[PDB]
Amino acid sequence: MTKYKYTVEESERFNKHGIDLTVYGQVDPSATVVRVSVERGHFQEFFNVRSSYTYYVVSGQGVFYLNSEAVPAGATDLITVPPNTRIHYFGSMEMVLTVAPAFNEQDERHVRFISESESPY
Ligand SMILES: O=C(O)[C@H]1O[C@@H](n2ccc(=O)[nH]c2=O)[C@H](O)[C@@H]1O
Repeated sequence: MTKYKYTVEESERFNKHGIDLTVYGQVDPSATVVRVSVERGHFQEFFNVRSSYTYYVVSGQGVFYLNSEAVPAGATDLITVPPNTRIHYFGSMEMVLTVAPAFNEQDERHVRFISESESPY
């Protein structure tokens, strides 16, 4: 009766600001985990007033901008962003993203769009 396993086949998959998200549909107030695929960048800067965003880099290479500070990232790195921190990123990467507490779109705030030409990837 308890659902323990979530598949890609049953996930919601969509493009948001230049990334391809795989939202499995985990419901758990403590944290939600999703997959992020990015070819060139996340062409939008945002922050979340409540949740920390932790990106594990499965493969590829990129650069995060966290409150405008460049943070290079490569395969096997863990990028840990606290709440209320402006986030965008460029790169060609596959990532596993944890949002803790659970992701709630009402907690996220739009700062700006970013031109696709800004990404060096
Ligand atoms: O976190 C990110 O880099 C991007 O992915 C989005 N996201 C992240 C987790 C989640 O469960 N659902 C989402 O839609 C977030 O809004 C942002 O655009």
